Amino acid sequence: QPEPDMITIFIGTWNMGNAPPPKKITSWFLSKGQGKTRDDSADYIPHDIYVIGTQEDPLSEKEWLEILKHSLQEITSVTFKTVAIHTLWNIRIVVLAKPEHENRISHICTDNVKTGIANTLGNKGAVGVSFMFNGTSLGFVNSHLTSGSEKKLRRNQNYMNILRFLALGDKKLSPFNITHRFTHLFWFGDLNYRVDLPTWEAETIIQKIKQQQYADLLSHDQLLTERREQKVFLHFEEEEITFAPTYRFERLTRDKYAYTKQKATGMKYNLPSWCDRVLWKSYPLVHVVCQSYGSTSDIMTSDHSPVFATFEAGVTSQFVSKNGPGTVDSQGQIEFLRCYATLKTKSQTKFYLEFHSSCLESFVKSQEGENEEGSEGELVVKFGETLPKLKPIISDPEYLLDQHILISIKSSDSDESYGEGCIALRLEATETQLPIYTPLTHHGELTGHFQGEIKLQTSQ
Ligand SMILES: Cc1cccc(C(=O)N(C)C)c1C
Repeated sequence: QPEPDMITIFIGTWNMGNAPPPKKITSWFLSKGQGKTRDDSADYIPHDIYVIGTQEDPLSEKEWLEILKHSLQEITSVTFKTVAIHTLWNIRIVVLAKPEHENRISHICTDNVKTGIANTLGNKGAVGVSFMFNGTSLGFVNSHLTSGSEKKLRRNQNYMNILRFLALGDKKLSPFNITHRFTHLFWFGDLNYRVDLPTWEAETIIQKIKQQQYADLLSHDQLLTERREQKVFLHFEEEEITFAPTYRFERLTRDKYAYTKQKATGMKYNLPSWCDRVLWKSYPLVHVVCQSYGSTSDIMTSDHSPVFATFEAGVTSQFVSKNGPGTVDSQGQIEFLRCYATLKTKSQTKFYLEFHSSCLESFVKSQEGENEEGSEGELVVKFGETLPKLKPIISDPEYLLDQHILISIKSSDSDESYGEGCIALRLEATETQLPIYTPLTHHGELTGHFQGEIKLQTSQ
């Protein structure tokens, strides 16, 4: 029974509006409704992994698990195994997998982050799950961010708190936040970004939605515009949106957007918006293809419609050779030529690098680089030919070309990371000097760049 090189992952996000679901929710898991929908010919084909994110979820974990498992059994005739479930207040994540994957999944982690302080601490934040699927690390974040059209900056701040403080994945990757710990990271939820148009334009917006003309609305979507301006979700992807805004509906129909200010809304307008979103970030040159992104039309208990997204995602096997794991394979090496970091910092400390990768027995610290001034004010940290030769555990190119090296540039004075990035070993050639590049981030904000050349020796 061969190990897979691809899996499909279903991501669902639904703000349930504190109401129990209707008796049938199978359209959600089948990616049917509006937007990029799944072909009918696939309906009986189970996804490998289903990850369900809810917000304003009134159900117990037991009640929701029973609905989800019975839903998937009805669709697929497969009884899914529960990988993980985690709830913060009314924010929940469930991970279900086909039983054949039970012995492929390990290192299951769960965590939550509460956002805000005093006033603003008490119902918003995030839950997450991570695990290994054979050789591939997967992370999943369900967040319910701050509501209200005039709070996009609060949402951005909530995002940064969540990616700093959510403790998922390999704790040995100590310089790295969740935006670097996973082969594939999926981040979804009621992100609560709105269509920023004047209140007086509400009926105009509704007209545009009825005509399925989303372009003049998406050009004012706060998540797209904040992402454009590098204020949030730097280096994440989102599929094109081709479904109607998923908020705010009258319950028990989808024929009506309820946007007018009410005591129940704190006298706020809720212009139709794409509150409910799925984004992802995968390591460079790993296969990931969005195969659906849309909203259901037939689930109407909430003032939000469910959103679905499905993905093909590349995975690797749990590789064993005669040598590693448990030793190095001297027919493998990773070398670095002409390397330098460019940093945005105004500070003057010495810097060194740390290389982290599951292809190494443990992380590697470099010597300090040589600081120079860039021609436009920048700090340039030169490593030249001084970086260590990295000794992978396995030399087979079928393993090594699928790996990645995480890089942190650290202050000698404080040992604090000033920037993190990731280099793919999926090279065009071995035993050949080739350019490498990553942006560097810290707390998910751009802090610099790392560039140079690599020379990879495999056993072939
Ligand atoms: C809407 C948005 C915002 C920020 C970055 C991107 C992106 O990945 N580009 C390659 C431009 C996009 C598509």
